[PDB]
Amino acid sequence: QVQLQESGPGLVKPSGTLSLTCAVSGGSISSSNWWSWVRQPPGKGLEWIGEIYHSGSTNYNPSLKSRVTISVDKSKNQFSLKLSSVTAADTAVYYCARDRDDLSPFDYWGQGTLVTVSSASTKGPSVFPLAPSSGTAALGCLVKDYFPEPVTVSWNSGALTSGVHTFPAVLQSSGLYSLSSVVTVPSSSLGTQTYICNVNHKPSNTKVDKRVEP
Amino acid sequence: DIVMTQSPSSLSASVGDRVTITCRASQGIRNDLGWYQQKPGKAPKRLIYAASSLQSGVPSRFSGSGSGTEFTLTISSLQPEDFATYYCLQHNSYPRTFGQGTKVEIKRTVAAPSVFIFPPSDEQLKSGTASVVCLLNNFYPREAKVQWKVDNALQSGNSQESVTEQDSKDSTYSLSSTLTLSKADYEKHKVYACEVTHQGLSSPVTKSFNRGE
Amino acid sequence: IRCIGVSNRDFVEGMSGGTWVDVVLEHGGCVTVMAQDKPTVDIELVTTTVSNMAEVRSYCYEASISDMASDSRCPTQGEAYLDKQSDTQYVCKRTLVDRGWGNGCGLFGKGSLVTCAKFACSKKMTGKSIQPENLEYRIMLSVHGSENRAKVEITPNSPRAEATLGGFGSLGLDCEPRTGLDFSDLYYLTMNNKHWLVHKEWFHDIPLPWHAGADTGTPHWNNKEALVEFKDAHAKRQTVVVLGSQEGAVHTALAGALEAEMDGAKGRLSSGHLKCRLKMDKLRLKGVSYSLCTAAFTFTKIPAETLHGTVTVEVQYAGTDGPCKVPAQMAVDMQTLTPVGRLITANPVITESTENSKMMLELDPPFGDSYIVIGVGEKKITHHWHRSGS
Amino acid sequence: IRCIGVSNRDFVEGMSGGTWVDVVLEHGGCVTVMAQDKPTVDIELVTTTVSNMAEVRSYCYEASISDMASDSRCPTQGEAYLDKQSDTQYVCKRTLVDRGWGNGCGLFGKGSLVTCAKFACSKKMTGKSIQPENLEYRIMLSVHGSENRAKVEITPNSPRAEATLGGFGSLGLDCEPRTGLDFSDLYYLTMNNKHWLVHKEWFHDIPLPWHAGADTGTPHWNNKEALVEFKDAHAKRQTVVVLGSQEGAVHTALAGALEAEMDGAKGRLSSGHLKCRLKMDKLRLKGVSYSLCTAAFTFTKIPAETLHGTVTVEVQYAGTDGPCKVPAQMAVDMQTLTPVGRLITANPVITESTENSKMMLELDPPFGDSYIVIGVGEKKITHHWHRSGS
Repeated sequence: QVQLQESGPGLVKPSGTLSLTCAVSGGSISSSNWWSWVRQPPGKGLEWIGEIYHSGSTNYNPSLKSRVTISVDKSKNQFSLKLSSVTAADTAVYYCARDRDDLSPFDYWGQGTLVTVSSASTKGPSVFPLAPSSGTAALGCLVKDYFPEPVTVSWNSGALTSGVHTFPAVLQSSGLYSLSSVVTVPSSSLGTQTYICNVNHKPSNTKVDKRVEP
Repeated sequence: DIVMTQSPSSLSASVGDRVTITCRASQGIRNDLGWYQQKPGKAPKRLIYAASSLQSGVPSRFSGSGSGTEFTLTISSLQPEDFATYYCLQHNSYPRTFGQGTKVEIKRTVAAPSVFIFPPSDEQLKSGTASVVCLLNNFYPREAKVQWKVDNALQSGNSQESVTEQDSKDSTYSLSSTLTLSKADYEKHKVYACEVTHQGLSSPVTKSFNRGE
Repeated sequence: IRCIGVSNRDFVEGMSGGTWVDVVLEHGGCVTVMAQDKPTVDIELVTTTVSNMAEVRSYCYEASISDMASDSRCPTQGEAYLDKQSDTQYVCKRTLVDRGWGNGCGLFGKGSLVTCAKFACSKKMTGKSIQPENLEYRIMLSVHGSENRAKVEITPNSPRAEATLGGFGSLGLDCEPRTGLDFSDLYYLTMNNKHWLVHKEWFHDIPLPWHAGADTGTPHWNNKEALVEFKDAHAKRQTVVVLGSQEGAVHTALAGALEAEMDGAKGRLSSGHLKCRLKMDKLRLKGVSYSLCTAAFTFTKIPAETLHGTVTVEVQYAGTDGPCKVPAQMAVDMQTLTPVGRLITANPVITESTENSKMMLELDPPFGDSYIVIGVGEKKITHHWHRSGS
Repeated sequence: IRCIGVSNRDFVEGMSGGTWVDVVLEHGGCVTVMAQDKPTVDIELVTTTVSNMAEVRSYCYEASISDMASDSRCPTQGEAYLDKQSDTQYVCKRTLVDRGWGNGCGLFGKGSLVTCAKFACSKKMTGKSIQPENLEYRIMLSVHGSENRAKVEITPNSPRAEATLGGFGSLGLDCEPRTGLDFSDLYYLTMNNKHWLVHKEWFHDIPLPWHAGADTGTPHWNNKEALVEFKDAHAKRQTVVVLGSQEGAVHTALAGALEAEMDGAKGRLSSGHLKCRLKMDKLRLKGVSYSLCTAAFTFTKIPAETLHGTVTVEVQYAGTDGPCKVPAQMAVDMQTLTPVGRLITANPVITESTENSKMMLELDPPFGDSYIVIGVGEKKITHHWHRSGS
């Protein structure tokens, strides 16, 4: 049926304004459906932000109704969220969602985009190889010193999907995130197979393909 | 505003077990309650709708019951793919409100880690920092002890750990430990070791290297 | 050959060698017309049909509600208010409720309370208009036995039609489509693939939420309250709950209404009635007094009695001298062979020049004993027949 | 302090220094008991509840059908038959239909016709039994003003309960759970999360398809015909169509039945009635004729009139000589200060030894003008009050 994708800056100045857009495909946004914004601070639970019908009619969470505005653009088939006067309490993963037509709760969700609230600026990552060294072998990539989160990392343009572990990023004293992505392969294949990791950091618009060799 | 309280907060159960998650509402919601499954990294997916109604594309081992103020999500036969964190949502009264969520983990036969170790790359050394990486692959349970040893000097306060989320097929966890040193202090030493203690190990496993080899 | 099995069968006799005869055509019924020196004919009203029907009004009969909000005011503190009160996606209700120190007010009396809830219609029924421009009666004509069959279309805007019948010439129809059934006090209601003709006032009086016409985007539902009951008003809130689906209720309320069906986009009715004038001057027996059939017939079936006392027979003919005039009569005395009773299938004819052709005859026996006689001379067939009247 | 805002409030006066007083406890109502040399008390029937209810019978009110098959027989050729005729997943109907040469039979008469169709229930309602072993009345007791509040559980199998009230001692309850409401002629019916108490015979007479108890695998539906109508019998087939959902119909048929609600697995009723005997020998004013409060009070609110003519006041006290006996009365003449009217909240007491504590009093003013007086001597408070009776 329908697919939802969020987009917006992943970084917002304290007291600044968060702006996000949800692009709907596969179906019109003018169907008999309510469209919601939901959010989730990392490692915490879900909080319903707000709601709009294609007539423009809105319903906002009272805890934050004074700061949200939600709107619709039938022209581009999407809808938007403005959240003003942000604090660190607005740091969260944001989802756009749809209700079904029997008013039933969220029947479709977007991928979710992380938005951080910080006076720090964004920094692109550096990628380093984690080479294998003379049954099964292990290797990886070190994605170091970036901000804000996240980074995504695939292998061989997505074609190595198995035995892969991308660890959650840790925060360092530098206030920069570091992360490692890892994979186990046959040892026998080490010399007879090219292994590249594709590191993606959207706030910095960074894209790095790194070859991991013995 | 109606408060939704889930119990328990977290829960460890073996494959095949019967798992019961409870949800309570501060006011009457009738049966306008939904259950959602949130796998890590992904958006939550609707499991159930009007307190009872099993949704399409969802195995029949999930079931919902209750009304008024007391509700229950039962998963009849636990599965590895059921490792997740489950939410209840009331939509009887504006504003709709979620429960704190209930994390469901899995118990399995215990398995030992595959330990690996990675020296700094010369490429990274070029920029004045050295990251040594120890890796513990596919083990259970979560508890593990990684100690760093530079020339047999027990290291502390200069490393960081990270753990993967529970695998949804083999129910395992994986761990990364990163020792960070200034390039200078990295050259000042020669033997870099990583010692791993796990209940699945009959004795600590040490993986190590000597600089430039 | 048609009409024989039909329960609702009329028999209309002509007049002299007269031009016209009047008939009443009902649905699922048949009229057998007989005139002297005329081939017997069968008229049947097969299908009444209505195309291009315009949606007059829709009624919601199943809905759901969620996300209710309430506003309450203390005594002497005004009228309660919500933004959604005038929002067309919501259904609301104002009421009064007891207030005092116990629930936030500084004085003991009635307070204003409004409750609104999102409203969504699950299922609806639709009433469409019926204009005589799209009404169309289908009539089938079949010679009594044997392009000996025609189908004509009588409309209120063309109640006159002519139908040719091969070597029998042609028949003419002048019908009164006005006195058929009154469709200016009727709507075509559809509800979950069930279809009725209902009366306009009754349809307008239906106390369900409604909208006119089915426009795009979002239908604006009037009278949403009709599917939603408010209960148990507390100081700060009020419980809202949908009634059930009112489908079965409507169906019950339609127990004795004209039932219709759908076909593509076109409605098909079965409450048939049609006055008609049959013009029969251009109708003719195949105009040749043929030679009588010389060879011998045989019964392919034992002669059977129709619901109306008449008798159907079917014979196989062994001659190649076709086309030839079938010798068929009934007789009590097998010596004088005095013709008794008559033939519904008047002046039967073998038209095929190949042997072993089949022919059906419908005879109208007298009461008591009699003999069905078919053939000439020695090889002629006889069959004993009793008609006990009832 | 409770009961003040309650519309259904009774006032029961004690007798001498007598042991007992009889009360009638209704749902959403409250009883204020006053006895001389007793602290005034409040009794409230809060919730009637029923757990562990047993499914007696379920009725299907929405179904669907598909995959119909028919068998027809010629006249004199027996009874029509299908395998699925006795298959519990099917609903059938036998009838007669006109047959003749036109549709395969060699003789004109009634033929046997059976039509079966797969049957599936979409939605059902369930009637459960109510046994007094799982019935449970929840009663709340609250001292009139101030562990001064208790909640007790009266069951038909334990109609006697005692409740302690801190320094006020204890009260005793002997209720008649029999004369409460009759549940031997009642079922707990649930239908799409709506709940009623209905009469047994009415429930049994409900003409919908039914099964007893909700056993596993496949429920066997009796009387499927009730949700399915057969129409327009042709020679070889017959059209089957479901009625609508009979949900709204049932809801309409339940317009005036006792409405209940659900909570977890436990039913919660609101048709409360309970005769009770209040034992008050062990009940006591905090047994100390305290010193009168010396410091000065102030009104935290303007005194308000309850629905019952009485007046609630709330005062803040500025002394630390607590616990102390509150000086409170009403007077017409401010010279003699003759006590008029009375106190619902009898012998009020400041129990907190910290200044700026709050206290609610409920007074019962005389008609016409009067003065609410609270305090001692110079700093005592007065407040003008008129009681126009109605």
